[PDB]
Amino acid sequence: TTTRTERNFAGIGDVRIVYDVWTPDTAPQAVVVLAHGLGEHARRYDHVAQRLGAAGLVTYALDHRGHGRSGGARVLVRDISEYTADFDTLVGIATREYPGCKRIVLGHSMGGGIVFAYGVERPDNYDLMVLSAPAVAAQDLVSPVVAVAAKLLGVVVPGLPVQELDFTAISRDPEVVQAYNTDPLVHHGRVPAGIGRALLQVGETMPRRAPALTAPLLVLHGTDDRLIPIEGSRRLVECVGSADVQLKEYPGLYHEVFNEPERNQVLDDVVAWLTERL
Repeated sequence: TTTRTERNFAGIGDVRIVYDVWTPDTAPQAVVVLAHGLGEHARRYDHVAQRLGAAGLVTYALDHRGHGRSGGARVLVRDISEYTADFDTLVGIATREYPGCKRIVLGHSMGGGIVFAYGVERPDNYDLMVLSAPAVAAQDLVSPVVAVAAKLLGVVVPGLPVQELDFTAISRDPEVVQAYNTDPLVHHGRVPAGIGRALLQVGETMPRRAPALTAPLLVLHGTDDRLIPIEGSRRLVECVGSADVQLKEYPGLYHEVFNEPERNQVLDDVVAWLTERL
């Protein structure tokens, strides 16, 4: 049994950041710091924390600024460092609360871009990294027109919409799409210029930032992901410095491998990979 506690901290700019702490009834084996993606929130991850908790892992999961229960204007960010600062604050909380535990940083989609960016900025500050369909090559996802728009407007007008998103691509389970579409806490609008620029910051410098990743890395990616082409992940595992790196491709899964029908196998793979590296 894994028990959820809700807490908050002051993120950068005094924005109120809400986060969950999931704690199991076994001696802590490691802490997991988890970053969700664009327009969603940490309560879309209840089942991931419960499965991690069954392996004795304590999961910390924040609602990014502008998401979920956290403060700030919805999906507003002006620089990638806003997201990574707040992620770093939560890493510190978990580090002070469970010293002597290994530290796993886990991120999906935009959260995967945030965790990669954090990781190359602080290569020595975590032990294991796990990325679900990481958004590390957004420049391959937007047109040249969208790219210049985001790069020129993302600091002055970070809420300006630049890019539509196909939400039916997040999962091939209709119930998952429907649950996303009816969630009053998720973003149903377009991709804003702010997040676009912030993700472009990550993508443009990924090939030379990545050799600074030394810690072990696991990447998960569905082959039918039409939100983030799997090719991006293949390219990332070639650029990372880490010798212990694997890409697990799941044939036929859509973008959110953790919400797909096969999610229990995906999570079984994650738990196995993590458990044997503690």
